[PDB]
Amino acid sequence: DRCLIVFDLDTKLLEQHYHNSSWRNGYADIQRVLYRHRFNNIQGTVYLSERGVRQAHGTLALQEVAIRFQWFDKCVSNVQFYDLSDDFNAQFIIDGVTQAREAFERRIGMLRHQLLDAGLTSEKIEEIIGQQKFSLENA
Repeated sequence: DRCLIVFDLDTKLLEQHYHNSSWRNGYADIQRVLYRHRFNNIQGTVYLSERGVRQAHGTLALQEVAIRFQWFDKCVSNVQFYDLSDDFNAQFIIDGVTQAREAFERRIGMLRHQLLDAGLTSEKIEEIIGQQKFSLENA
């Protein structure tokens, strides 16, 4: 109900999950949004919440998109927040946090000259950044 709709014959599992929720409407609400996304049955199903996309899961969905893609990990490192878009496949969602990373690689640069204006050297500007490995909350 939070991330996706399972539905299972186990009575205990229903009483527990489907005591204040819906597998049927939940599965309606699968379609209602895939319809909205102009989803072409490409693969998988998409499930939004009461809110839409969430900060948490949205970001959780990213760590999935890293299990699949290793190279994606730095982007997860470099992208903690990505405000998704309706009528856009996961495909596109992957290009945006790259776009985001690159952007965030632009913000690293500015603090790197703030270390050129500090006194550090060319190699040291590149040092302090990779040492902390710090990234913005809503990067």
